[PDB]
Amino acid sequence: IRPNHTIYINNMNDKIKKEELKRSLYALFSQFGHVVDIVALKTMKMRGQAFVIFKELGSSTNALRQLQGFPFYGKPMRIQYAKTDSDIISKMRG
Amino acid sequence: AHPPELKKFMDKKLSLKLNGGRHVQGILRGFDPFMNLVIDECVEMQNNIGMVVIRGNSIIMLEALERV
Amino acid sequence: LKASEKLDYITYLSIFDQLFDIPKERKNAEYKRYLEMLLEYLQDYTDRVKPLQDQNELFEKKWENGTFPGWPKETSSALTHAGAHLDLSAFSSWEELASLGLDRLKSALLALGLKCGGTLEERAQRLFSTKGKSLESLDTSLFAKNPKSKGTKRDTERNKDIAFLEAQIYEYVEILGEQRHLTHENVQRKQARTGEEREEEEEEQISESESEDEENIPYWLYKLHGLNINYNCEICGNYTYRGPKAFQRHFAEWRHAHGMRCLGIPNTAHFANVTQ
Amino acid sequence: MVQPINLIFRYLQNRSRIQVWLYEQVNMRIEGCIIGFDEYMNLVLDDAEEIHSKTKSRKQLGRIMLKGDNITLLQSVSN
Amino acid sequence: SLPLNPKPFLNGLTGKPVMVKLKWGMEYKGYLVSVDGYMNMQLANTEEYIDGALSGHLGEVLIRCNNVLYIRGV
Amino acid sequence: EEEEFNTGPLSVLTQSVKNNTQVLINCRNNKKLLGRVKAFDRHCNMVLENVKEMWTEPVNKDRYISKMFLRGDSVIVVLRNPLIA
Amino acid sequence: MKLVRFLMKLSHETVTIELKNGTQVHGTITGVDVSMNTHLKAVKMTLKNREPVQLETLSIRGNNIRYFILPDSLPLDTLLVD
Amino acid sequence: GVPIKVLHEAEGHIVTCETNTGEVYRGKLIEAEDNMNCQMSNITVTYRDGRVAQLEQVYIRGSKIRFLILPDMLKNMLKS
Amino acid sequence: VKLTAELIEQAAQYTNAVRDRELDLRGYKIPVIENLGATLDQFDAIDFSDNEIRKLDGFPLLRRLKTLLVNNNRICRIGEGLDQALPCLTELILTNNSLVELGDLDPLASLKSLTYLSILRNPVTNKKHYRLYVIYKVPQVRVLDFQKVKLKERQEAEKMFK
Amino acid sequence: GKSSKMLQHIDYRMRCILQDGRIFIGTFKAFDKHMNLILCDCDEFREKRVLGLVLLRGENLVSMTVEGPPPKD
RNA sequence: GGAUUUUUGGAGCAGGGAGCCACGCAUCGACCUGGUAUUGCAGUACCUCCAGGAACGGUGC
Repeated sequence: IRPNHTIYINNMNDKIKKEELKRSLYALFSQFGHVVDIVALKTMKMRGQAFVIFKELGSSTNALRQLQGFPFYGKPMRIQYAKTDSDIISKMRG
Repeated sequence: AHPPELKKFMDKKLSLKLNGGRHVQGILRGFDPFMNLVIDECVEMQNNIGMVVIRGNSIIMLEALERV
Repeated sequence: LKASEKLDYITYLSIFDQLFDIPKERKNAEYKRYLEMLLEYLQDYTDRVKPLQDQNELFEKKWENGTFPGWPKETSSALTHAGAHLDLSAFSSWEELASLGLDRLKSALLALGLKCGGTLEERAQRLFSTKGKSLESLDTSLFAKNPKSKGTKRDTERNKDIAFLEAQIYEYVEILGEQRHLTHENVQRKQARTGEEREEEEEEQISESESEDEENIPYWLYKLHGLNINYNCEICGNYTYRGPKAFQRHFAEWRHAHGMRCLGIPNTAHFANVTQ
Repeated sequence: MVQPINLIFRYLQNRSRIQVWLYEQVNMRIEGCIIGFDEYMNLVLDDAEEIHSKTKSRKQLGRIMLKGDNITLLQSVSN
Repeated sequence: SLPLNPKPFLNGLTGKPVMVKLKWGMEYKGYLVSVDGYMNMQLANTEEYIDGALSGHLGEVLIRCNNVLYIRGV
Repeated sequence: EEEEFNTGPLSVLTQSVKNNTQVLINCRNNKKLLGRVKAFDRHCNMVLENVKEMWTEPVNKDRYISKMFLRGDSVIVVLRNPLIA
Repeated sequence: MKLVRFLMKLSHETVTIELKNGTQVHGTITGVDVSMNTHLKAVKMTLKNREPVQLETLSIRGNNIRYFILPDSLPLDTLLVD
Repeated sequence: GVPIKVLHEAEGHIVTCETNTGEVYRGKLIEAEDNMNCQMSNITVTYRDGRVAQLEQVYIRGSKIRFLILPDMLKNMLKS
Repeated sequence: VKLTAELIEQAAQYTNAVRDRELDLRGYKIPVIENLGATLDQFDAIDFSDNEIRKLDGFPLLRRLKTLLVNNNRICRIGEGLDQALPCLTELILTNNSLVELGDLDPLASLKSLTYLSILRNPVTNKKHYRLYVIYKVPQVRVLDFQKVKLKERQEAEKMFK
Repeated sequence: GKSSKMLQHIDYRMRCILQDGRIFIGTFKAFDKHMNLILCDCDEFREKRVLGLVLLRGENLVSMTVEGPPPKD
């Protein structure tokens, strides 16, 4: 899994309401660069997860290394580079 | 006898504010000069009502849930 | 060298943004607008510009012979707007005088003159109250013991701003008597003009206003010529040509001959009519 | 693209039972089988019903011509 | 039926007992004398049912078109 | 057009003008206007004479209006009757 | 026939007009146009549940009119001729 | 109509729109039709209770608009 | 690189990921917060990350401003009249700044709508009782440093400091 | 005949009453068939609010009176 | 030149009572305590379940 503009986060406390989760995610991750968008759903499949998309790639890498296992709403988050490119990135590139 | 400029919104998911404080969501399948709409996979805000006709008369506002 | 009297300090100073054309930098004050509003206030049309000015002249008269009842809403509002206008005009036309000094002078005259006897005294009716009560009083004694009564408290507490504005209109109009007269004159003149006269006069006011403060293709042709018409050459990159004269010029060209000769079809004039 | 009028023409042909949302009245909706309709969206409904969303009560109407003025929305029902 | 439109339906119902609901919830039962292009309506021997209950017996009546919610034969 | 005024539902108004008969007009304002039709039009604008306006406020109320013009949109219902008689 | 034409003849009459929103207007007609837009002078206008206000001029969008109360004197039979 | 021409002039500018129901939409006017139908983008909406929201894309029917506020950049059609 | 009217007018303006109108003032090396009048109170969020601001002060009356992202600056003091210029301030992100004393965080008690507060990576964080101090002095905060303010902490902060 | 009844008041400050009962006061600069109005330097009263350059739809207009004379500018 | 975006109208109507404080009925929504399930790579009406709390908010009469 090569470096990516989007990071995949899992192991998140799924009791936080969706709009609050996204707003704290935005706040926390703004320290490394502009976050273009955040995709997070509460379906059974997707609960406890989120995709955070950054304009700059260096920002994504810095975020990944610095916030690995950061306690968020009580649990240590696990971060990884996303498997695919985010739709928004693909549209912004071409 | 103008058309509403809605081709941009064709086959997109939309959020429709209707009179009476009523709100529904669905995919735009077509329209006419009166702004009467065909909305597919429509949902009353939630219960699924399928493909429906909305009379343009009672359309307050629409909002795209997609990027156009 | 010598074009604009204004100093670099105030290089973007413009009077026309302070004075309208009808005011002529303090020569006149434009009261037509207020004549309009006034018509709207009296709910009729029996009032002419000149009769309106005749009304303004009132400003004891403005107090004891009021155009309208001084407790009328429309009237008090109008009077407010007008007062404000006259004051701003005053200080606008006399920049050099200390505005604050004048303001304070008037304010102190307002406070100090009234308190003892309403400053307005009659040998018959006694002492009049300005704006709030609109009543006279036998002696100064009953006048003083009336300035604490619930009535006068109410009125002085509700109609204060209006009374004060009325007063300002009064004193500022007094200070501008010469301008008031000057304008009334202007009105009568313009009024007694003809068409051509009034027009030329307006021309003059205009010139004074906007004067330096210190003086020193076609389709019908491309269709006729045969151009901008869709056409294509096949041998050249399936290229498009917009005219038949132009395509007839393609027959002698660098690239067209390069396609021929490099294709193995030698140049010049036998192959001219080529397409495919 | 599906045109709204055509959808109706479809409803007509299908004899699907139809539920109509009325204008500025939420507590009552109307139901029936579209037999025909006109340029003003005026509808001829068969075996029609007033549906009280509040009272869960139905009023039986039979042959109805509903003016289109009232139409907010047109939906189909399995019943 | 093979397409039965508004206009013919109403024309078939002329000469007949009808009831008209108005948008405002009043109801008017009577013999439909006539209708016009704008769907204004003329009843004879009209009766008024408000809250579904007989209120007033009114006679000959014009109803302005914009008031009409629906018409029923009855 | 006259034919449609003559035989259509508006014949109620056409008949009232011709016979100078009374009609009660139920009105949008929740008021009722009782009187004679001097003139009318497509929209049901009317010029009315000897109008008794009646309403309620419970308290009933009424008032006499000799001459008046009614904009026809306010019309709910127009009633002809053995009223004039 | 077209009764707005009749109203257009009533310049310089004084009338009372009742509005759709309940407001009551008493003034002198300066002009009625084809849309029944009505213009007046010397107007005493009483919005429902206020004391009157007087306006030198008032202009009403035609559709907002409920009805005009006309002068008792008005010679209707004259005005109805075209 | 003269006002309509001035509306089309505001296309590409930030405008405010109040509906018949009093919701207040502020953002960029993309397209304005002859009948006052309005396409806008990157909206801030202020409801009757006072609360705000954010929308990317909207389209409001002309009839159901009470009014619009346009820039003052336009004010400078003085012929009429 | 003064924060100027001209600067604000050419600044990226957009609808952010949480659906709010945000102004981008990142990486300009701004030292002092000033001239915000020119934004015309049109933003829900203002991003001042990666700048050199020393004090969170100098704001005009901004009624719509609800989110302030102030990451990687040099904030060492908070102005005293903040609620008077920012009445609905609901979220304040101060990560990686220079607040050193618990008492320097006192001015945040006056922000009545403040609900989301982040002061991580500030020296003040390592002060004894830093969390309880914030909870008692700024009770309107519901989420502090991305952790829920809980009842037990409120009570514990009521004992100490009572 | 004249069509002037609106054109007269053009450029003037005008008090316009809306169907909900609001009061819009601005400089009357333009109108049309529907009575859609163009109001410069417009404020709303009910609570005064500065609006600025306003286009009001005629559907929602009830009435207008003269509020003050034209500003000279 | 009265049939969906303007001018022939979807309008009309309903709130005081009790001692500054508090409030009938119906529908929907987050929502707040506990506890509990789920470790899943996406582009979203909404989103685990179990028990308790609503001097919560919006709409209609």
